[PDB]
Amino acid sequence: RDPAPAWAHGGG
Amino acid sequence: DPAPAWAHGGG
Amino acid sequence: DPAPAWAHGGG
Amino acid sequence: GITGTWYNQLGSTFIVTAGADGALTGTYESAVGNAESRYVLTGRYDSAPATDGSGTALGWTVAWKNNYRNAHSATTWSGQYVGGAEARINTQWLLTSGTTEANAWKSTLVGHDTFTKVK
Amino acid sequence: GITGTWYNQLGSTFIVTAGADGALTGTYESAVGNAESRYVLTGRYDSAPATDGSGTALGWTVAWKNNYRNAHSATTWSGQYVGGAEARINTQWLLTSGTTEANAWKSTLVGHDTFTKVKP
Amino acid sequence: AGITGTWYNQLGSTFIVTAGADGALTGTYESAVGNAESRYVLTGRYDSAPATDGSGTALGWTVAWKNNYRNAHSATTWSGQYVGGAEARINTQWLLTSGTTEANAWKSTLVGHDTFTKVKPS
Amino acid sequence: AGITGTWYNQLGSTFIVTAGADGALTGTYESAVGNAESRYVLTGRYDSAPATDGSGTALGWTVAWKNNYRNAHSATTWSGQYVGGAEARINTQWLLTSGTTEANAWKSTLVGHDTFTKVKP
Ligand code: NA
Ligand code: NA
Repeated sequence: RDPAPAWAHGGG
Repeated sequence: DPAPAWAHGGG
Repeated sequence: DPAPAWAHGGG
Repeated sequence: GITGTWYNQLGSTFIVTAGADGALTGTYESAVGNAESRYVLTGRYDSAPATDGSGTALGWTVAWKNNYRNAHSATTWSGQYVGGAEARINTQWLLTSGTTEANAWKSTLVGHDTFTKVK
Repeated sequence: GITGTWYNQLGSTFIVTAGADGALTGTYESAVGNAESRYVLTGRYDSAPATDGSGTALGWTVAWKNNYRNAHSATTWSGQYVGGAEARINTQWLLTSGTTEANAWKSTLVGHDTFTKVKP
Repeated sequence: AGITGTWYNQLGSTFIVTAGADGALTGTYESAVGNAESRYVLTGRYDSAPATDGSGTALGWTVAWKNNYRNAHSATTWSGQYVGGAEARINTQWLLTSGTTEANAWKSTLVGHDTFTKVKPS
Repeated sequence: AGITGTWYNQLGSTFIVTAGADGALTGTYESAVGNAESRYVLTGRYDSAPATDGSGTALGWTVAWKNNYRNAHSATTWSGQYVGGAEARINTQWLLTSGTTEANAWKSTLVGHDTFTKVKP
């Protein structure tokens, strides 16, 4: 689980 | 200052 | 500079 | 609960409308409140937050240009609103200056601030 | 320079307009391109920057709620636009989740990202 | 230097620190929050010859969150300054990084601010 | 642990560290030139028993910017993780705090990031 979309933060 | 000091309470 | 720039990836 | 006026400990005055679309819009100014000290802000907030006492996530930006001054910099505040009798907006901020590439390492200050509904 | 479509290295797609008044508006979405991954952004930029080679200061916010999903969180990006042959936006970000008071100490993540107009 | 002592942050964590003549910080940290129990080793550095113009004393320290009771696979650094006078205080910002996979690295680092005083606040 | 030795950022700024069985990081940080006036003491901590699930090794360190030649009245902390394998790296975020008066404390702390590798550029 993530606290926000990972793609948006340069990750995931 | 790089911006108004009043606008930035804690460092 | 507040510290050596080279140490922080800059300058 | 967000719409209205908020103050930091110095009495700097944050005037915001929280729209039904999730928008934050308003102005930020000094305790004196002269026009030269007033800047536009815009941001976003969670318009359907938890109902359990948790804070409401939000953020906003001020670019430090108005019709009188320009510092070539911008601050973003990231934080949460907590309501009730002693409502608060608790934030951390990043202040980035426009710099040359050689000075970019020292372009961004970090800090914090807390806003309340009374001075 | 700022107005356009920007990408991070994962292909996350930042479609922004820089208005005459200092406004940033637009959307941010995943490389998959689906509506459920698209979010509103708003921010501000210096509309009269220095012209000596310095970058243009700017910031924006996304709250992680759209018509489909809500993470109960918001990210702000603070940074500068660097013009030239390969224009770039370099940012630091803060991601705050709504929390109880007891968990507020661990509410905020920090990181960095860089954007260009070149689709990866 | 004024730094050696037992300090408490706003969450009730306990910071037991010694400042050495050479700029060393040593001691133990006990966190009131997070994946932590009992004491952890800390080390760091401080300015052993601060400015004489009223400025605070710059310092920083690290705790890796491993001891014999648990290992959170994480480390926190506090960066700040000591301010002497009537109500002595250490004001800090901190970064808590967890060991992660590359895919989760984006969410590896929490940030906050702690203020330490000699009083343990409610 | 894979940490002991010399690490370089993109400018070739150079730290030489020992990562002990005690969880200690001890060493020096200096410029690419490496003259004595550029060298500062580094002290920190790392996770000496990291997870075995493909996660990095958490660590952090501090440099106070005082040596025998200069004193900037400031200190930087780096918080990050060591990532082993074919191209080992230490990825960090940092906080640089200056000693300030109370009036200037709001602008005391810079934030940034840096990545270190074993290969001098
Ligand atoms: Na929530
Ligand atoms: Na430790």
